[PDB]
Amino acid sequence: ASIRDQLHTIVYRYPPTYVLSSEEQDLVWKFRFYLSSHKKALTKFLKCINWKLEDEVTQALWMLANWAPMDVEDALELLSPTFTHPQVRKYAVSRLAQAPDEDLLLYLLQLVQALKYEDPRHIVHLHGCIFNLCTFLIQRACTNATLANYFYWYLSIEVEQDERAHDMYAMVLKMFLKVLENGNFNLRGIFYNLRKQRRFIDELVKLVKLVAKEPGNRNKKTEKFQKLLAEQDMFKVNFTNFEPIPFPLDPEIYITKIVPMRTSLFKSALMPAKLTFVTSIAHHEYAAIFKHGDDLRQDQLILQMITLMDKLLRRENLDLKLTPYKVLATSSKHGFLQYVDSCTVAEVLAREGNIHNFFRKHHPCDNGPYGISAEVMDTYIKSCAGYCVITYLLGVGDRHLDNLLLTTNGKLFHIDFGYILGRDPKPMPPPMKLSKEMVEAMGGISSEHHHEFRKQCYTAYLHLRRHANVMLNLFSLMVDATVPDIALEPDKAVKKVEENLQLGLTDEEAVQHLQSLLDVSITAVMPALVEQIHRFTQYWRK
Amino acid sequence: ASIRDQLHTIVYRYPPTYVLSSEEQDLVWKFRFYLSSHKKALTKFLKCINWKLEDEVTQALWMLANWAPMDVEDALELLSPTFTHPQVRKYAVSRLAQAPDEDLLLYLLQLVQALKYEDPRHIVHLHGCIFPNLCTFLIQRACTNATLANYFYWYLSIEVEEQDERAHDMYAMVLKMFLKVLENGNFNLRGIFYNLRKQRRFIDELVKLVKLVAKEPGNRNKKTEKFQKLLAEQDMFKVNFTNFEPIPFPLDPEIYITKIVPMRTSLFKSALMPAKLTFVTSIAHHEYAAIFKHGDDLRQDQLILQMITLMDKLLRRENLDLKLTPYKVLATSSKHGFLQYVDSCTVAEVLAREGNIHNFFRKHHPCDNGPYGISAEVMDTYIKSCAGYCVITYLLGVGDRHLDNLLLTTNGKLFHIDFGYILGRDPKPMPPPMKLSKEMVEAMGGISSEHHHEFRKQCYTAYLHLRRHANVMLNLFSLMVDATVPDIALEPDKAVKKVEENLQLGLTDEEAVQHLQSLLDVSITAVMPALVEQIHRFTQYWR
Ligand SMILES: C[n+]1cnc(N)c2nc[nH]c21
Ligand SMILES: C[n+]1cnc(N)c2nc[nH]c21
Repeated sequence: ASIRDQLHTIVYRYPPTYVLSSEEQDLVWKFRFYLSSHKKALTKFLKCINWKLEDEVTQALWMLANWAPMDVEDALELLSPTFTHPQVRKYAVSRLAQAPDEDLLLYLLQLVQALKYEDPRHIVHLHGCIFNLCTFLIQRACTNATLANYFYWYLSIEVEQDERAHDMYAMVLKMFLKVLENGNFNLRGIFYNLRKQRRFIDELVKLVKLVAKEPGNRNKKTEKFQKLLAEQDMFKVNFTNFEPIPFPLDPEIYITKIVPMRTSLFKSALMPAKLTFVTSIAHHEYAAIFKHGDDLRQDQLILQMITLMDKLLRRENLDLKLTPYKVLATSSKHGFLQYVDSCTVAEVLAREGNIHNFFRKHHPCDNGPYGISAEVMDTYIKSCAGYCVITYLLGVGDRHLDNLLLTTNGKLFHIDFGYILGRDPKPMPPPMKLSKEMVEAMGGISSEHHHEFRKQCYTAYLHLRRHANVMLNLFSLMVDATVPDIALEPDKAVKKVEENLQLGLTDEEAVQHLQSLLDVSITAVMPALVEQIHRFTQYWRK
Repeated sequence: ASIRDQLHTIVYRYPPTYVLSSEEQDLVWKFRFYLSSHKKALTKFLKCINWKLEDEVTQALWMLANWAPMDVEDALELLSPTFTHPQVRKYAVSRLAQAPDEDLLLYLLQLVQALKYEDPRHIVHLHGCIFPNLCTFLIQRACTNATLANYFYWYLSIEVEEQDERAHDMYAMVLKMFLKVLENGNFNLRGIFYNLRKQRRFIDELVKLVKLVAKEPGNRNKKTEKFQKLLAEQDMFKVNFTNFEPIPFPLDPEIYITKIVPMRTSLFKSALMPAKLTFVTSIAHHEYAAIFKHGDDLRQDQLILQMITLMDKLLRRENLDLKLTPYKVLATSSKHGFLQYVDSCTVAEVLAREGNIHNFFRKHHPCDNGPYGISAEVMDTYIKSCAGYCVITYLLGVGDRHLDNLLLTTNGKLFHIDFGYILGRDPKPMPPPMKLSKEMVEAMGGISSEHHHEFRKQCYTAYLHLRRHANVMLNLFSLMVDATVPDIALEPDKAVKKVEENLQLGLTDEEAVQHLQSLLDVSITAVMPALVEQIHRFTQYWR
């Protein structure tokens, strides 16, 4: 029938997550033989025939083999725990094989997690062989230098009933380094580079340990810091100059040396340092942060997430001017974070009671809406929208004016991500996090900009909804991940992101929903709208 | 061209009211000769022509004669004051003539208002013919049907009683003519005249009695005991109240009276105290009751009721039945009136007599299973009565709503009453733009109910439907510019713009629902105590 097609159109588009109708699950089977139509169908297909054990399986592998080629995201689902079978893993891996390197890089983080899934036998035999997914990751790590660095750092962290999963990761990392040694010139070139990175990290850790060990005023500890860096050959490789190393946090950039005098130390109780590095070429300086206190895996997942969303949005050709900095954690309790010149909002307010005066110093225009360049305002509005919607989907907690930073450009971003998926020290939300100052920085509900802001939020939300599947699959693979917040309710953890997505709603409904949350959050923050609500309560009483 | 049609379809649906048309009328004209596509087009076509060239008028006139015939609702615009010219007005009347009596009756109230616009010399000449076109039309029809005669008579009578000076004389002449046509006419015309005479005499005695009751010192009970005695006292008055010669009730000509039961008569709580009455019906003793108010001008409440009745009619046509109750008012001459009495209990009474609304439905209609041990239909009718009213009071700007002021019925329905404050006039400083007591929201089961969600959904569909049918509502309001309805009279012009603004015709539907959703959200948050606290916590989070 022609109508059944609309109901099929329904199933291929709607879920990445359906359990629904393990009775209808075979109606698809009946029309699929002809409607091996397009890519998406196949993932849905595999979910049901597999439940029954045996003769259908052999028929299904043929069916799959002949099926229109799968998109990559299906493959991420195929690598998940749900399907145990090897051929489908093989198929999923051939899809990744088709994927370009940059794509692996984003996905890559989960793929390392994906290794936890079978088969150990595939791992044991490769290991036994020198003394399928794992094999593929290694080969492609060896093809690309940047890829190899990230692969290495992720494995080093996993090795640093989960004891058996550790064991496996250890075997996989060690093989990887061994193939590089046995390597032809370029592999070995990468290998030596990895060894060089590590040595350096270990030296910077040792310096930090010794900086922490002296009790002090913050200034005293910066003074001490500058002296240790300046001081030569007490530390295996001098810090004021060393052989050029490609930054571990960013492979593309090489570093010759740090600069001591430039380094300043952060207000946070456990104190990360800003360091200045020099690029191998043209004496560019790179500024990074080196944090000593906590495991950064959580911050980095969020950052990968943001990156993904921005990418899709830009592929949408909405640039919300998201400013997603790279984060890498070396070990649990050391990491590097990109640094972008920025002022924390609270700082701005101490420096200036208003954000607009703050912009006014940097990009003033006379016919400009407010004494700001029109384009700055637009960029500010967009960055807020993007970030409200992203935090929302991600259910980020603990926002405060120290947490959100502003650039002279107007981009707005969030710095610190200790609380994910709604976890929060405080007892209530708001679900949408906006300072009063930021809404006044928009010029309030009356203003035209604020309306543009709201408008952007909805449309961003609508788009992300469309690419539901990628985010859910990536998360599907963070269950066993060791992010503190996932670990508490891991099973539940995937559902929370999907709840925020509200995929159940038709679009108009979805926009309405987000409008709702916007209204609550804005009214709460503004003092004038709170007073108006009180007059309305007042009205029914008498 | 191909798109031009679309700009024009946009012009045709969107407003009936707009002065918007400026260049558009000139481009539209070129197309008028080629396509009188639609009935709607005719109203749009009419707008451009008359002021300028007189010959231009001849061309437009020929155009209209063969033009796709106008819908009755649009015709009303024509009787409206903005269009002076005699030939178009004749056309409006011809369109009304085709209309069936019931639709004709619903509008009847406005026509009397419209009567003001037709030139008096047209009316003076008709008077001239009898004593030693629309006005003729109203009388001709008023005569053909008794119920129409009755309504026409009461509306005119209210108007006749002492700028106003010229309009009073006009109405008086029309009435005198209508009465002379009936006495003169045949049997039915005479029959109508006789029944009208009975109605008139009956009310007057009814009024004498109410006046005696009011003088008497005492609280309500002392006064009701007194009222009970007078009806029962035969022969104090011209009419004997315990029995009479049957009279068509002014509220329903369809039903005669014949009796009143003194014992059944009560009075209400409200400030000037209306009696209930009962009568027998002319047939098999079935009672009727109505109310009867001694203390103000009902005109405003009747317009509002006409408005609610019509809106309900439109929604039923769509097939939304929100179980509205559009009870009947007529005024008599201002300061008496009647109102149909529907059995109901005011919410405040319901809360005191039974702790909460849920308990109240539960006692009358209890089914252990669903949803609240309250039979489902009742819940559904309560949800629907609720949606229909917030939307309708909101469009109409009904204000001064209180618990004393809404009612329930055993059946579930909710409705309003006593529309003294209209069009955003309020005795208080604020809205809320939507009127929901907490008591009512709890009745729904609060924010997450299938039922509360159901109510919001019902409101949205209702809003959109009314949005589509805006043309009729605006035309009727335009017709009561000169209304002598207090709230409208404060600024006559603003009244029409205010109902229109509430309408949100500019917005796209997706936006319109967002706009309505917004108004509902502030209104419910302020009403519920938990939500206010949630907001306080959110304020607390930041600073
Ligand atoms: C400027 N900046 C950028 N990224 C961070 N993670 C950060 N923390 C403090 N300041 C910061
Ligand atoms: C109780 N009651 C019922 N129906 C009415 N129309 C009315 N008006 C005031 N009170 C009322």
